[PDB]
Amino acid sequence: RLDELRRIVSQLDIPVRQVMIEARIVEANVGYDKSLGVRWGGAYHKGNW
Amino acid sequence: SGYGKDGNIGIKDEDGMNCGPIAGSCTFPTTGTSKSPSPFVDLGAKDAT
Repeated sequence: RLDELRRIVSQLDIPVRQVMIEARIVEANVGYDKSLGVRWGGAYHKGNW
Repeated sequence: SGYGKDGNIGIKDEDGMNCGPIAGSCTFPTTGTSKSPSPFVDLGAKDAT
């Protein structure tokens, strides 16, 4: 029993495997916004948009 | 008066009177007005929309 348990002991006393996990986050945001306000105002003949 | 973009000239004609024009109307047949500064300013601002 001693010997059998010793063999199991040898198998069990094994280093647990560490792993370095590197996760990369890539965010790309592209925003294009154009606004046009066109004004035609004349108070001379009262025409104003 | 309008409704989509409400407008009634008569109220702002009273505002025009506040500007100072001479308005006289003694009967429905008889009326006359002079010295009107209300149209260019009242309409120009009023009609900006």
